[PDB]
Amino acid sequence: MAENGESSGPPRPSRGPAAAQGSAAAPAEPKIIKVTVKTPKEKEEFAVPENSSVQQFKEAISKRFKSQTDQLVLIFAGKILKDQDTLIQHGIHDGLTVHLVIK
Repeated sequence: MAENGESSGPPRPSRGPAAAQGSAAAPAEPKIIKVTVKTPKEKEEFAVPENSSVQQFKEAISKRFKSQTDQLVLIFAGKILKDQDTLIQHGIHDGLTVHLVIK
């Protein structure tokens, strides 16, 4: 992105225009799994694409819920519903309940 200074010239290769595609019949597995997150206020469920990482969902509650992000984590049966694993990969199979805590 920017880093502190950059004394690197042009690389050997050169990525240019190609068939990146993106607007031509392209689904994304809308298996929106339901995730019930408990916060210090009430119980609110969230919708997320079955193929999403916690890093994205983690920033979702911070902006919408307005509380935290780094320390913000979810306690699923003792485990840590966080970036360490994938919410759709174990934290939520199709509607699970987890406690929210900021450590």
